[PDB]
Amino acid sequence: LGMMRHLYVVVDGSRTMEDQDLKPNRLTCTLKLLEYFVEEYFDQNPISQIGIIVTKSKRAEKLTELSGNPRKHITSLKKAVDMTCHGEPSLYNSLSIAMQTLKHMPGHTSREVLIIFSSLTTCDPSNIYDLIKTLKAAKIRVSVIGLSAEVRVCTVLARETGGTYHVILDESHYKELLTHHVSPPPGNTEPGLTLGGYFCPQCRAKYCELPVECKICGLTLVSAPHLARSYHHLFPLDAFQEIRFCYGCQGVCAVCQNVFCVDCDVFVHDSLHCCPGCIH
Amino acid sequence: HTSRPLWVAPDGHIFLEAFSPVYKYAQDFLVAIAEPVCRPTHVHEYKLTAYSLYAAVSVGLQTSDITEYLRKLSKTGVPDGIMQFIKLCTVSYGKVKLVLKHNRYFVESCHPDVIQHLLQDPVIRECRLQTVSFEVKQEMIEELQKRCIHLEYPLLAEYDFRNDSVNPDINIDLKPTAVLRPYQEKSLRKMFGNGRARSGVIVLPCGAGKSLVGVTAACTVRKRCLVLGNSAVSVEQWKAQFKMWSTIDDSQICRFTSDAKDKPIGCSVAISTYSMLGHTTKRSWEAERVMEWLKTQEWGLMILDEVHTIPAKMFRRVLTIVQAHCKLGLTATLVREDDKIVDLNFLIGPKLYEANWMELQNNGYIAKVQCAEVWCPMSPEFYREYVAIKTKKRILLYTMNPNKFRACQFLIKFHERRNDKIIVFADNVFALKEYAIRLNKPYIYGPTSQGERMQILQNFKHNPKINTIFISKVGDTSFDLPEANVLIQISSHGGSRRQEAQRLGRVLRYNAFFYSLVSQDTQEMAYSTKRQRFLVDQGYSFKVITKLAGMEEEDLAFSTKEEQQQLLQKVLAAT
Amino acid sequence: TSGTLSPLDIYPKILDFHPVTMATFTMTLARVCLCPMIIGRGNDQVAISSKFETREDIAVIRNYGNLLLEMSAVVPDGIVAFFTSYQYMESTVASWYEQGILENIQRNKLLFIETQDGAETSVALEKYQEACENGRGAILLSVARGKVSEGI
DNA sequence: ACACTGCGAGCTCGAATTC
DNA sequence: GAATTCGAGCTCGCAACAATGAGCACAT
Ligand SMILES: [Zn+2]
Ligand SMILES: [Zn+2]
Ligand SMILES: [Zn+2]
Repeated sequence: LGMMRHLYVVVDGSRTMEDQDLKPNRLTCTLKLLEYFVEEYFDQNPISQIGIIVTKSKRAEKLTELSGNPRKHITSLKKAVDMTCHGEPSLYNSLSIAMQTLKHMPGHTSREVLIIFSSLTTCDPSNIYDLIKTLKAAKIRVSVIGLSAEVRVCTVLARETGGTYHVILDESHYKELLTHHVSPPPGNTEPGLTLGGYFCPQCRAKYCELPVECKICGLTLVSAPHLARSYHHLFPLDAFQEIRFCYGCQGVCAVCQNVFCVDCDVFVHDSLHCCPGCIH
Repeated sequence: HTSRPLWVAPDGHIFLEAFSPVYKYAQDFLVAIAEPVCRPTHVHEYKLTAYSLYAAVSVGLQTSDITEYLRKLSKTGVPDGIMQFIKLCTVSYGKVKLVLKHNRYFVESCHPDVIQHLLQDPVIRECRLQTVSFEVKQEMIEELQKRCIHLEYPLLAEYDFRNDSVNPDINIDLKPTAVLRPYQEKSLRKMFGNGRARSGVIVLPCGAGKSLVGVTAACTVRKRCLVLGNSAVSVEQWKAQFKMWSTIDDSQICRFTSDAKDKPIGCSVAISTYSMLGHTTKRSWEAERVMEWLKTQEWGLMILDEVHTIPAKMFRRVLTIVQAHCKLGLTATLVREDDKIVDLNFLIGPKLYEANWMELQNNGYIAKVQCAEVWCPMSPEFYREYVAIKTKKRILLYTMNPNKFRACQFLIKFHERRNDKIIVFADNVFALKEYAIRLNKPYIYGPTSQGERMQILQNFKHNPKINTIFISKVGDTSFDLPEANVLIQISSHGGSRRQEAQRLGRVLRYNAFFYSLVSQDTQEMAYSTKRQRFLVDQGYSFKVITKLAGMEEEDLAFSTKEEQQQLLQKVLAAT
Repeated sequence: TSGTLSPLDIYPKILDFHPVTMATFTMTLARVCLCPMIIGRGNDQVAISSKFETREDIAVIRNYGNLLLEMSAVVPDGIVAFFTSYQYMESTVASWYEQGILENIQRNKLLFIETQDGAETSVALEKYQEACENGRGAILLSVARGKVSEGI
């Protein structure tokens, strides 16, 4: 159904992140919903990635490198609550850092940047309008979530590169905007299945209980039940025609010709996702 | 037998079961027949009355549509003391009609045999001067409407607005920007039943569409409306709700509140107040030439906001000064002391629609309120003087209780740390000062101004620093109090169950929850159960918080007894 | 016909004629497309007006600088600040700079003074419309009886 | 041959209760 | 039945009001 994704998350670190109108720290309410966002992203998208960049004082510093590590992100967002966040941000320096790595990904994916942006001013030493011709050439998809106002760049950066621009009503709207950024838009990788506890077959390296890639030999290690939930969307079961003694619960299929009741009929298509007669 | 979820009592009382499969087709039947008395979550209880059946036959159901569908939803069999009552109060509806035509009031009957019966009563012969008609005086239209109910030939005020050809049909049109919720569509359907407007009373909560129904009814009759209100603040809201949802220019929406006077002679919608149309003293000259214009033009759809103040002595003379065809009344709290709400059934008409206050909470149109009657014990120094005196000085004693001062200061601190907008409603204005200066909080004392009343209220909404506010008897109407989240009500008026349904109107405009501070073992304990008597009949549940969640651990005022001895000497020095 | 005939009964009094309609109109909107406000007294309850005696004192020049600072942090992409004259624009901007107020406005937005000569003005206007289109945003502080107030 | 707009007095109500 | 407490709106007297800057399109 969906495709692979390499999402970057640009987090604003300006003077305006000390603002109110949110949970105690405007910065803190951003990092609170981002930890919720990393969990739901990696759950619905199994083999994708997340980078997190934080822009501060006319410069961009990479908080976490681009890797599919659903633990290293949340353990780094907990550290960044005590950030200083002084100075005016940048947007040329942050989208270029998100372009030196995201350009060299293979073309079968959906490379994306997501900017969470509270300041109004991007003091950056060059012209932004040549990036939007470069990012459109490299098939990146930059989408901005704005705070408290609408900036002209963030409209023309979104609608030319291909993303969306959205401004916050409140915190119930800010969770609604981040929830819409987990569904993937409609190749052959080589991952290593990590049987035996959690060890790597290619380099035989033992490490932690994780769906993460292997550092010693560079292989990605996924768990096959986590891949298994994405099945049954492709070739799902066709419904039955319905016109006592049952076959499911023992108290009509067009394939195996075994009747069902009503509780069983709703249960087969909702949770079981297979016909109990057809497995025989 | 397991179906048919009613129990028609032999006097008259209808116990509807709100867990039945046919409940939704039996709750959309009993609204059109009976009036609700109590509505808990399981078994509702309606009630048949005389006025509730006049609203039934005014809609297209006749006397054989009601008395047959009661048998098919009975569970008992109708007890033959209701077949004699339904037949009596439905065949005597459309016989005597009160219609006006070009500034003259006429009592009309199609059957001449009841006019020969009507013209022997000695009080209807005082209000004088096929198709039999006789002209009645305008200034004795209230004493006429009592008598037609007194002999069971009630008057109907069904404005037939589709074709009258006398009134200047104005261009009020409801724009497609305001879509109305499915309870507002049901109230207007019961009003404009047969394609003719009907004079009734619609009871909707203030957080619900109490004003959108009034605008939509004005765009429906499309005649010269006239909106009334209880205050000069309430008409600057009614002016704003007409520009928001009805596409009217500012050369037609006028006002009559002694400060603006936007050329009130010759308009289409006039938004005035009570006690301006019924001001019984020598009026000013600008108001005299408007009242000479307003006393001689037949309106259509007078909109009487805050209906529960109409049966007063001065506010019911408005309905004889102004001549209107149909009279809609919009309110939120229909209950009122002194037993004059049954008197309102002939000043305006039958009660049309009451919103189910729990159905609007389960669908999201109203905030889920967690009522909590936290009561505080009495201090042993204050109860020493409470039982020694009886003559009104003990009202200060159960108001300025030091142990009630701690529960106000604790509940303010407990919700300032959750970023909640706190409103402390507090009457008895001596204790408004002594509560709001010991916590350094703003207070709308009531004789403050018009100026700093408007900026203290605006520093409360668009500022995340000022968090509490101490109102005093001002917010007992439909004012612009800006969407509070808690409401720590302290020591209000005596048994006003109208008040604690207007204090509740601030909260629903758990999500939000309001308290009620009571000094226990005093006279306020008997009062605070008289005022929940209306709210438990709507579904609300009042918990009791005997001891708060860790009150003694923070830095609360009046810790020692030395600082408590000084407060009693401040209270007892008033006398 | 114009857009801002302010009282309609003045123009037939000055110009000796008698109209037959003398009408006014208002535009319809799908939102509130404008939010007019009258920011009166200062943040410490000091009057803000530009009289002739209330111009030298620094309790008003600070309250103009404290306003343009706190509006340049919440308004995106362009603020036009019309002053009453040119000798009041000089004597306020050069009295914001000696205090610590013009330092904090240049952190948010660039500021482009509209001068009297047309060569510098068209330079400062083309950079203003460039600064509103890229990230930073700008402040075109000008004069109300000026060239930019009627043409642009 | 002086004088605009806010703002407090009386005046008369209402709501609910004491007296 | 006749007060009170605290709110309301409507009139209406009362005291005193204010007003500082700078330049190009159009006829022989
Ligand atoms: Zn490996
Ligand atoms: Zn099968
Ligand atoms: Zn079965």
